[PDB]
Amino acid sequence: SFKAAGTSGLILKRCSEPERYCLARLMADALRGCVPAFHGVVERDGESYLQLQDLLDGFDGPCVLDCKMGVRTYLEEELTKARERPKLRKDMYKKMLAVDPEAPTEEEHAQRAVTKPRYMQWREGISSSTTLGFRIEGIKKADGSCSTDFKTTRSREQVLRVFEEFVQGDEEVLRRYLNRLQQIRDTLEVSEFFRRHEVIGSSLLFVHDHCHRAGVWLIDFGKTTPLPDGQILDHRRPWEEGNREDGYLLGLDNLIGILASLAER
Ligand SMILES: O=P(O)(O)O[C@H]1[C@H](O)[C@@H](OP(=O)(O)O)[C@H](OP(=O)(O)O)[C@@H](OP(=O)(O)O)[C@H]1O
Ligand SMILES: Nc1ncnc2c1ncn2[C@@H]1O[C@H](COP(=O)(O)OP(=O)(O)O)[C@@H](O)[C@H]1O
Ligand SMILES: [Mn+2]
Repeated sequence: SFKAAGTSGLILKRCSEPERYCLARLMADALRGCVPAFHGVVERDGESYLQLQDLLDGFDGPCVLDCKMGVRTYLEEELTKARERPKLRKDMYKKMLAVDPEAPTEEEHAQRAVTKPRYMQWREGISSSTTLGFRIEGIKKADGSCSTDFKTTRSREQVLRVFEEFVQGDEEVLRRYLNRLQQIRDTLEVSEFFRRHEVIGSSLLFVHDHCHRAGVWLIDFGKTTPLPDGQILDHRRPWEEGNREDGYLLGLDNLIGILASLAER
């Protein structure tokens, strides 16, 4: 979804309505500093783009880790959609045989295809999302090396070992990350945006360099949606269809915990 901007320090992202609505709101919220600066929409190839701060500007050869936050990674309306009018996905099927050949049902196999919520619930359960409320999605590196090979990274200790490898023994980065996550947690807990929105499919982006510069920002507000009038979430309690709960803060709590653990090793 990304394209280079004509201005130093910025990046363009393909405009989507929910995300655009979210960024505008966030620029006036307690979370303003916890997300990339949003500077408006622009037109390029007859196409609209979010004009964003490039979070990597300011770092020297940045290392990047994307952590998808939440116990739930799809909207409830996708559950409704799958029950009234399912669109079978043959792609979402072939991976399941790869990760776990006994995972698809006898019927899914005959279909060679799976619904969206089903595929997503299974991803949640073989990774750490269901149990810890986040998961690692990818790492991008200063050495050029990228990896998304984290589909079965699930246990507390597997997660810890990915971060241990990502920070490469830099106590100052790790310290800075933890200070940033504590301050983000504090912000989320008083944010008016956060208590009025179900935050699904967003990530915390960790960015550090060999100069010990470290930052974290929330990104990807494409599936982040306002709750019905005057309704709010606690972002910790289990999701049950109907309640719209995302377990975002369960995730954050556990992530902080794992980092604090790592720092004491
Ligand atoms: O990560 P894998 O296991 O491949 O599954 C992907 C991701 O969950 C996507 O989220 P993200 O883009 O954050 O990676 C999701 O996009 P949505 O944001 O549209 O839910 C895709 O759904 P489809 O777009 O329906 O394929 C789904 O196929
Ligand atoms: N504002 C930003 N500045 C620099 N890099 C970004 C920024 N936002 C996202 N990225 C990079 O691009 C990746 C995907 O961003 P994301 O918002 O999840 O887009 P999408 O849902 O279209 O994949 C991130 O994991 C990160 O590596
Ligand atoms: Mn994404």
